Amino acid sequence: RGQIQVILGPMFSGKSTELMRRVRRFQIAQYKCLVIKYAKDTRALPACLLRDVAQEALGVAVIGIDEGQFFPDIVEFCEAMANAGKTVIVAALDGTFQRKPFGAILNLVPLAESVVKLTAVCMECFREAAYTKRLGTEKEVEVIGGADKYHSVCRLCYFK
Amino acid sequence: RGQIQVILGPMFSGKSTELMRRVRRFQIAQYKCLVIKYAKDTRALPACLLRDVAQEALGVAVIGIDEGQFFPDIVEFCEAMANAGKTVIVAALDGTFQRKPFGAILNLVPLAESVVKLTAVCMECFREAAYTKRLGTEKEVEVIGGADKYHSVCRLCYFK
Amino acid sequence: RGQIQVILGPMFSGKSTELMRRVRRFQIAQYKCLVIKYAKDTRYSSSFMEALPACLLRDVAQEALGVAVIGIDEGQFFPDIVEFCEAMANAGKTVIVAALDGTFQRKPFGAILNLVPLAESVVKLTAVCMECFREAAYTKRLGTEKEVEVIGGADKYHSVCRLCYFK
Amino acid sequence: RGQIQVILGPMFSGKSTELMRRVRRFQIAQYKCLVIKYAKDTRYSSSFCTHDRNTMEALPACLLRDVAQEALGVAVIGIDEGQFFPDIVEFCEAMANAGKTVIVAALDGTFQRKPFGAILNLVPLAESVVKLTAVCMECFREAAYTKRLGTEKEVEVIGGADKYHSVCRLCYFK
Ligand SMILES: Cc1cn([C@H]2C[C@H](O)[C@@H](COP(=O)(O)OP(=O)(O)OP(=O)(O)O)O2)c(=O)[nH]c1=O
Ligand SMILES: Cc1cn([C@H]2C[C@H](O)[C@@H](COP(=O)(O)OP(=O)(O)OP(=O)(O)O)O2)c(=O)[nH]c1=O
Ligand SMILES: Cc1cn([C@H]2C[C@H](O)[C@@H](COP(=O)(O)OP(=O)(O)OP(=O)(O)O)O2)c(=O)[nH]c1=O
Ligand SMILES: Cc1cn([C@H]2C[C@H](O)[C@@H](COP(=O)(O)OP(=O)(O)OP(=O)(O)O)O2)c(=O)[nH]c1=O
Ligand SMILES: [Zn+2]
Ligand SMILES: [Zn+2]
Ligand SMILES: [Zn+2]
Ligand SMILES: [Zn+2]
Repeated sequence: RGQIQVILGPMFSGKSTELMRRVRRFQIAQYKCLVIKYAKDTRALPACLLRDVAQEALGVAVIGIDEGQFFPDIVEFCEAMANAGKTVIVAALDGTFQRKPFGAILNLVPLAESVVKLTAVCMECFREAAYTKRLGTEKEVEVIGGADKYHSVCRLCYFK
Repeated sequence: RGQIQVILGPMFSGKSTELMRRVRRFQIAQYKCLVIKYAKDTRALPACLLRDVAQEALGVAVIGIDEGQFFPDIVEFCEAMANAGKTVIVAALDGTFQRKPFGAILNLVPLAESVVKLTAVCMECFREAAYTKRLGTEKEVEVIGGADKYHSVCRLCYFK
Repeated sequence: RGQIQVILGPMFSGKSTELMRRVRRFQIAQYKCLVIKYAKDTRYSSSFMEALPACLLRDVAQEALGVAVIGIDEGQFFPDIVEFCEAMANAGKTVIVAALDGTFQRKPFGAILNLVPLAESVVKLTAVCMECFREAAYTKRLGTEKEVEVIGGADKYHSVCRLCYFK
Repeated sequence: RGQIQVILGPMFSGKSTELMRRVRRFQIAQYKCLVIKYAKDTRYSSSFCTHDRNTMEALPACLLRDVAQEALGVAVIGIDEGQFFPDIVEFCEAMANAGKTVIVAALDGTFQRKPFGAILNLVPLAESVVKLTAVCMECFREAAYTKRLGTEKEVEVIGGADKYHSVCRLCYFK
């Protein structure tokens, strides 16, 4: 009945597109669905904490979460909802700009029925990209931005 | 450099969404992209024959083809473009409503670097679905339409 | 339920290994399994639950009827691949097929691709290109034989990418 | 050039078979290969097969550093049971950054469905990550987890289907 699926990848790999592909497959079969997005990324409920939308999620069969890395309560929420019989689909970055685990996201992997890591195209050499390189000098993890602030990159380009 | 990727599956499995996900990964990395759709499905560039858009395709790096099953020249076109260095990504039904090969699309498989078959949700029992059942009694292969005319189904529901 | 899974790819892509991985997953969970291999392929690397050589899948239908999971190696060489898989899946067996999608000419190998529309699961594995070492999707024949069926391994064939193929 | 590939899954999902499928693809194309196994897992079902012994280096270890010299001499390195190597991250990154293809089979989770050792730190480092499924040994649906049958509390308890079942979420929780 209930499950957690995780869609990992670097930026620009289409994780949110894959999330919506999966959600729509259920939606066309008449399942009730909810998608949650992280509220501070303004580049289908916005939220900063998943507990903020837990009431609405009780009333659906399928929950999609975009930018899962930003929710500090990702684990508790996904596990509770999957154990209550919901299908929970999470798109998230696996790694920060430092190729370190992004928040609590990887704690989901041992809890998950399905895990995939998508690839992007390296913006610097056009081979396949598994990582995200920050272009500026900000040292904090959370810096909202797109291709003006980040490049998807392969290993060689990450370290160039 | 050139290649053919094929995205197979029944109706309602999100083939065209996956096509666009893959194409957009190249587009954001500044490749020139062209997408082609079958002109008679009205429910990028429309076409009934790929030869008609061959010129525009010569001028891009990445060509996506939606509803590839409907193009009678799909094999010749994809092979020529890939052999000219283009990445050709094709979304198509693998089977008709009779679970027979749809057009010439399966002749791409031995030519292709990548082949995947997506699944839909069975609209009748909600297990995974690999096939498309026609709801009405029309016998002709090409009948354009959505969930009002077809259901994604599993094997058991396909056979009643 | 009743399913067909198809594992495609060129030579040297580990199709037979993937087939056995999938079968063993069921076997360890106490399912009765049978693996069928093409009897004319007597290569050592393509040896060795019930495990049975056949030239026609019908020839071991009696054994196949009494199991839950049937793996078939080198699907492309069985004249009855389509009919057998479909009948077995409709009888409730899980049928897992490893096969070449393409001949040395990159044309469909027998009737194998007619399984695709009947199948719940289809993947195409990759090999390593034996000529440039990028990923390979095709098999190139090394000698001048013109007939489709020539049994052999890396002695007679290479896995290749598109550029090396035409090379 | 170099890369890390990770094959996750519960027990009985065929992770070491997938590892060997991947490594053999390179071996048959004449790459020099080494496969490393965790020395303390002495089960018959986990031992190197004879054909692999004859075509690649196959080495037991309890620390990856202990086979670093051998690993430096090859192009492709496969690691079975990567969760048990405390230096998994350092080794895999060093080797991939020196041009090697590193392929790791590992459990993602312990019997408690918590991260197994340091293994998930590879995920952000890896070019490729898959999670395989097993068959639930209790209800026969797809299984993503491993349940311990006994009452042992320690994470590391070597054993097979006699001590562990692959299970789905429902069977995991009883
Ligand atoms: C790599 C990285 C990204 N970010 C930010 C940048 C973006 O605002 C955001 C990207 O999150 P994503 O999860 O990549 O957003 P998305 O769901 O749109 O992904 P996709 O394009 O694949 O569909 O996270 C950080 O704050 N810190 C980082 O270290
Ligand atoms: C099965 C079948 C479909 N069709 C038609 C119906 C549709 O108009 C068309 C299917 O287009 P698709 O793009 O395959 O349908 P879809 O939009 O549901 O696909 P997806 O979600 O996977 O992207 O093919 C036939 O004409 N004959 C048939 O045998
Ligand atoms: C390509 C090709 C192969 N063959 C033969 C050669 C082999 O005997 C047989 C292929 O069997 P496979 O099982 O495809 O060969 P393999 O063992 O290398 O594959 P894998 O690593 O994926 O398990 O087909 C032909 O007869 N004609 C052809 O055109
Ligand atoms: C789940 C779990 C396993 N182990 C042990 C048991 C085994 O000795 C080892 C796991 O071996 P694996 O190779 O993960 O198990 P397997 O041989 O069933 O795997 P596969 O079919 O995927 O190839 O780890 C623990 O110590 N703690 C745990 O919590
Ligand atoms: Zn690069
Ligand atoms: Zn159904
Ligand atoms: Zn090549
Ligand atoms: Zn179960």
